[PDB]
Amino acid sequence: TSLGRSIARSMNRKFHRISLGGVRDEAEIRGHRRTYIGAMPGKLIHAMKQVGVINPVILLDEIDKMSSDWRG
Amino acid sequence: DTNQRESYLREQMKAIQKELGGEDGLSDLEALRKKIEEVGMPEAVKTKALKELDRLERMQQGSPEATVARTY
Amino acid sequence: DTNQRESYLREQMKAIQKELGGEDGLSDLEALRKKIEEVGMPEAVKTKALKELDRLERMQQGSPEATVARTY
Amino acid sequence: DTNQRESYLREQMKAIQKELGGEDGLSDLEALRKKIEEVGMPEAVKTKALKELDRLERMQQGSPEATVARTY
Repeated sequence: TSLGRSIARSMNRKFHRISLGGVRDEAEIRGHRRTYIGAMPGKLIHAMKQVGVINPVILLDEIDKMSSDWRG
Repeated sequence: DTNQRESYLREQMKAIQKELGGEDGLSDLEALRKKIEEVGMPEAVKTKALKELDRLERMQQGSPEATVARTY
Repeated sequence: DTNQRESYLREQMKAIQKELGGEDGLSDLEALRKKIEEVGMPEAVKTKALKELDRLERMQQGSPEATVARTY
Repeated sequence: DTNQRESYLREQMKAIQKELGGEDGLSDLEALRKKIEEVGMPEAVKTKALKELDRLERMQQGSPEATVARTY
């Protein structure tokens, strides 16, 4: 992750890291459906909020273990 | 008069369907209701479209099934 | 209070936009009438079929008995 | 009364889940309103910023859609 940190440093950009392992639903890559309270965005939007620039560096974590269990 | 008798209750329905199932789904939902006739829907295909329209707009609850009929 | 107002809304929704008697009826029930126009059932078969018509008249957003009843 | 208390405890589950999913924070609203413009969103994104503003100032906290519009 410090590789991504220093690449954000080299091009003067802002880093963020988000964990995406253990995410087998589209409810946490994408958000949740707009028909109830408790709808909650995906992890990329979490990174994007917690970083402070238009064009950040988004770190996708534990992507080897991607599989389809539920929610497609 | 047929457009009145299949439209007046669409402004009455939307008025009682405001945010029902999802206001964000309301704009999509009305786009579907106009495209049920605008696009060349086979009578039966348009018929199943309008039955699901009778299924949609759920003032039962804005449930997952409301998103089911919206995605339908 | 909100669920009771949802009850008045769901009754005005099973009330209005609900002319699928010319849509679900035309696709399924009027189809049943024109099929038994060309199908001469015995009185036992018509007796159980009218009991299955008693299992009908549940809409798309109503009870789900009539869906399996319509297929049957 | 057996199914009546089953249904009443259904209502208790939804009444605790709404405060488990409670997002009724009125503290952020005006700051979010003024940072809509000066944090300069793209055309599609400013369009949905104006959309989610338009979901508020009529309905705010006694409803799930306004609270999740405020959360978005």
